[PDB]
Amino acid sequence: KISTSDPVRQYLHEIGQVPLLTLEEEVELARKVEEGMEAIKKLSEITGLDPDLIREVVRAKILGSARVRHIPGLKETLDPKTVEEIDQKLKSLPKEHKRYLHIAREGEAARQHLIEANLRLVVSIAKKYTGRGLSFLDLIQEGNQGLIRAVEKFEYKRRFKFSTYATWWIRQAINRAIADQARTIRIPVHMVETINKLSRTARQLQQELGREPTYEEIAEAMGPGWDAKRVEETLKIAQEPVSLETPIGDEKDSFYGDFIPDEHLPSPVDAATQSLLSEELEKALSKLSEREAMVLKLRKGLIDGEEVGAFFGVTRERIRQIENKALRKLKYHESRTRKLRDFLD
Amino acid sequence: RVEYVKKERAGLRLPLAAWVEKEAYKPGEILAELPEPYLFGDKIVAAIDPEEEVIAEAEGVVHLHEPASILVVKARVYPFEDDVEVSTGDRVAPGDVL
Repeated sequence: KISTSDPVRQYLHEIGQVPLLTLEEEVELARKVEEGMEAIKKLSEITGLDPDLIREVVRAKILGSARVRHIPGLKETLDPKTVEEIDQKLKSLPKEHKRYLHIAREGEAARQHLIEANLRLVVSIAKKYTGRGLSFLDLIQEGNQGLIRAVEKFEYKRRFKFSTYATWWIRQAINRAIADQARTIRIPVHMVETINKLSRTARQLQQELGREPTYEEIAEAMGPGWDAKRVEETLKIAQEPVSLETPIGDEKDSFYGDFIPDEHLPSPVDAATQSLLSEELEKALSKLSEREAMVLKLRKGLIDGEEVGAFFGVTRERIRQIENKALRKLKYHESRTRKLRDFLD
Repeated sequence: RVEYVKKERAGLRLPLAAWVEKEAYKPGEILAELPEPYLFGDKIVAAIDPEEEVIAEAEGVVHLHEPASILVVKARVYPFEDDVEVSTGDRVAPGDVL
């Protein structure tokens, strides 16, 4: 049944079940999130297993079995042997060392709740960056992409509350998500902004004159390096692509598409030209002394159309030499039997 | 299971304030921490500290409630070794086969 009412209901419940204390429990899980990294960075100082490993095997022990490492990502890690053997090394750790793992686990665990809690905070912000080009659930989604991003960066030792710290990140997320996924054609953030101002000035312009500004007025208003050439160029890209499929003329069955011709293809009077050209050019190409003819047949003709790096090993002089004489001798036997005169092309 | 504390008395609890009152984390006066009934393991003075903090200088601070979480679970204390199948649970205190 109709999405979002569920995805909102899905966490209104859980959140509604565990709204973590503004300070206490946010601090709790907070503290229990840093000693995670501490721990792991130290485990690595003992296991040799890269931080990634220690960090990846503690998650698979708490959140999801072999199943999680098999589908989301292929089998670089053996469902059994790999993980199990990695954790097998964490138990072999002395009391002092096995100490951190027991922490690393509960910590990641702490990272879970904290994030689940503030999932209501996401949708709150999300409730405003609504109209752009990103679905509401999508908006929420890339919105969480900044929240969990906060979890790594926070510093409980610096007394400033969490909720507000996530705010920045979150909003940062949604914003990049707006500059990236909102259109069919990708434009840089630089031009993105360059487009708002260019559209923001048109506003104060509609305000007075009455004439929807010429690319001269809008150009002045904006500033420095803005030439009438630019604005006409900067707005064409502004407009959103038009549907290849759209009711054309007397909107009925007639689909806009048939209206656009094709080109890559040689419309018959072009294929018919190859067969004459190609067969005739090759013909005259046989009454020439192999050499130059071939190196120039293969040079312009074969690889990519530098008289110097032309012929095999003979110098430039014998290049031009037989060139202008052969080529031209070629031109005056063809002109006779008028085969290539009528410019096929 | 009970979460945080405040002030009235601190007995049979965790290692939290164990540092706030040096006596038991520097020396061994926690057994003398009682103020008067001696001349005539956890326990603290009548009431001296208020919250969850670190006291080199009251830096890491946080004044707050005390939750009474009811987690329906079975809490074992001195589990022992039964090796028919894989050694389940735990040992008294040493090895942690869990």
